[PDB]
Amino acid sequence: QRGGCLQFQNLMYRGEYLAGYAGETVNLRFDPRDITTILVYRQENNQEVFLTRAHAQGLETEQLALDEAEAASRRLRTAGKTISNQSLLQEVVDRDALKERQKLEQTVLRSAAVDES
Amino acid sequence: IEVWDYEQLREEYG
Amino acid sequence: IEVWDYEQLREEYG
Amino acid sequence: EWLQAEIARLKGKSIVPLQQVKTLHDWLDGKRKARKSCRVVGESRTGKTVACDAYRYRHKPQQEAGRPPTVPVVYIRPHQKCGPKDLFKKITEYLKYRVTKGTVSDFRDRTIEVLKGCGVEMLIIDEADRLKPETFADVRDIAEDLGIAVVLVGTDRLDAVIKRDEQVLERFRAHLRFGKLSGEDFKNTVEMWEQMVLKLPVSSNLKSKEMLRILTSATEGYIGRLDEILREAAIRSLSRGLKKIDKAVLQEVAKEY
Amino acid sequence: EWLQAEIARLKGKSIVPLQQVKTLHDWLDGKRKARKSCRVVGESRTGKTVACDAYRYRHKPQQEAGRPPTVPVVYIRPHQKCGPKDLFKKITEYLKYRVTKGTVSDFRDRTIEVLKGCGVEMLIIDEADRLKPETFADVRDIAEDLGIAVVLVGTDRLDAVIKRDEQVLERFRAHLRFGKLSGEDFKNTVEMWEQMVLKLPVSSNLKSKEMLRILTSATEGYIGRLDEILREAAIRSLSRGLKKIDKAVLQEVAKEY
DNA sequence: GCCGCTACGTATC
Ligand SMILES: Nc1ncnc2c1ncn2[C@@H]1O[C@H](COP(=O)(O)OP(=O)(O)OP(=O)(O)O)[C@@H](O)[C@H]1O
Ligand SMILES: Nc1ncnc2c1ncn2[C@@H]1O[C@H](COP(=O)(O)OP(=O)(O)OP(=O)(O)O)[C@@H](O)[C@H]1O
Ligand SMILES: [Mg+2]
Repeated sequence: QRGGCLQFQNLMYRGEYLAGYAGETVNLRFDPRDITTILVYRQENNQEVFLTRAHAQGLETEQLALDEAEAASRRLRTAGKTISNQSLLQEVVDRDALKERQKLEQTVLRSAAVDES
Repeated sequence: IEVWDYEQLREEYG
Repeated sequence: IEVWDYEQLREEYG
Repeated sequence: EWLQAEIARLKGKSIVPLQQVKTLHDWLDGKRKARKSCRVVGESRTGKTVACDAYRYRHKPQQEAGRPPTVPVVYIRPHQKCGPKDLFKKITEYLKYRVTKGTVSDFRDRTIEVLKGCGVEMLIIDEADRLKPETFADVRDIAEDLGIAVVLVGTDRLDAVIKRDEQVLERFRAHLRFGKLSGEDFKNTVEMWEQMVLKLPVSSNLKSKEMLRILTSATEGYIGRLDEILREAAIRSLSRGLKKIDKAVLQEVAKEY
Repeated sequence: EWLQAEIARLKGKSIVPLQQVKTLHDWLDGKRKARKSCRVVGESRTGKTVACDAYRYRHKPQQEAGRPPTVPVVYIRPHQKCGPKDLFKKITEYLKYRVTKGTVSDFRDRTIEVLKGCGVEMLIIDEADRLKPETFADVRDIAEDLGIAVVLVGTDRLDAVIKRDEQVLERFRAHLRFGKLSGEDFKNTVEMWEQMVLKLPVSSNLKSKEMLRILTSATEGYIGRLDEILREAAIRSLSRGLKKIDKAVLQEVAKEY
């Protein structure tokens, strides 16, 4: 979009050269464990070329997994509130802080992934 | 069609 | 910028 | 100052001839001529009190030289936990008599005298559910004994209160219900505010589909929200200097609801 | 003693300009001109009271001649299970009149007289949910009878009480909401506590990432915890003799939660 | 009239 912007999963992203390519099409490579950052590739000479590391504006200090942004978006849709990077983070941090078996499972699974680091 | 000021109705009253 | 002491606002208030 | 004159005007109030007011007056004339007691009910922003003030301010008191006034219609509004004395106190004051200290039966006797003296045909009690349960004995008595049509105005809680006394329920059985605007009727009414109430220097075209979606979701069909949303949007947009209401400025006011 | 002078500064209180306080004062100026009732909602440590007090300290009583004070904005706070006489009594005292023995109708008639003449435009009721359910009849009555905007301030529980009556829920719909600090807004606010409220001998640099992690987990974005954590840390720091806050001393204070 | 985000239908482990 004009203003060097990309929309994904309600999240809005800004990139270091991306305003040069408003109106163009880009292939976005992302990690479901951390969607705060998106790698942007574009077609040129019928090959992908790397462009830039776009970042969710105002979340550069913050980490969202895809299933959290998705659960926050579902809750946000049904809560009737507006779409924005923080608004989605706000709909995460209360459900984070406040349990449900999937979140309890995810905590033990996380503790194993921590021991992998 | 006629519309009334609520204060004119008060001023016109008994 | 000015930052107000809360007890001062009470002392100055009418 | 042309702006400040419109801000002083728009924060005011008006009465508009609408179908749900014309309907009430045709009905209340029927009850007044026939002397039949009844109730008017419906959700809290339908404008029942404005529809009853438009009735009280028609049918003006008649004056005859040195007689007490002939008063066809009385509208009173009780305070909370209204007792028998408070009802009688207010009816006496409304007919322009000062109430002197006495026992409940002195207030009862004087009230019956002034109702019969001023030739009252109809008594309208707003917010009827502020009445204490025993006072309805005195309201039934006024209606049994004098040729007076008592009209109770309230909302759906009034029925929850009337249904706790068989004597009131079987007397106040005839009723008219105030309803919400929809379809063509909400559409047509928005044009009446634009051209008869708001008085903005250029047409805001509030009845257009892109604007009716905004106004429908804001108002739910309540006439008491429609007047409130459209006065607040007019006050606000004039303080920014526009000659209209437009999509974004109306969505600013509606986002407060 | 230079240390004693500064310890007496930290245990005190102050009002800092912030975006939420500034938003509310713009919004309440819109409501005070429009004469439109509304309510302010939000979580219990967001600073709704300090934001309303800063609005009571604007719009000061204009004294003249031997007339009663002209008070544009009245702010009261009710006692628990507040009745109809308790509300009038506080309104009458805040306007600087003495209340004497009488009955309910007298407090009411007298309240309306002091609200007239003396120039009230807005009434702000804090902790609105201390009101007994019937008193809302008197709150609505004033708002409708006199050109006075009434503002109800409170927590989410207030709305749970309000939804228990349509008549009230519709006069007071418009609602501004107070939220929690996050992202850049929490970080920027931490610098204001350092450079305008604390003013420590040398700078603690609380905007640094490790101090922000400690503060974020401690405060959860509540301005009523940021004001509390940093005074507790700065008092400890100074009374132990430190020229600033540091990682371990702030973790000692935050571990109390 | 054109375009990122939701929602429903179908298939398989
Ligand atoms: N016919 C009308 N013409 C103009 N304005 C109207 C009309 N009806 C209602 N309004 C406006 O909408 C508001 C409706 O409030 P109103 O008191 O009439 O409703 P209500 O049914 O009496 O409320 P409640 O039942 O809770 O007492 C009024 O304040 C007025 O500004
Ligand atoms: N602008 C400000 N400057 C300084 N301190 C502030 C400011 N705003 C809020 N505070 C602090 O926030 C703390 C919370 O108290 P406050 O009453 O403001 O919260 P509250 O939301 O009103 O509480 P409650 O909801 O229970 O009434 C207080 O210690 C107050 O000093
Ligand atoms: Mg009414």
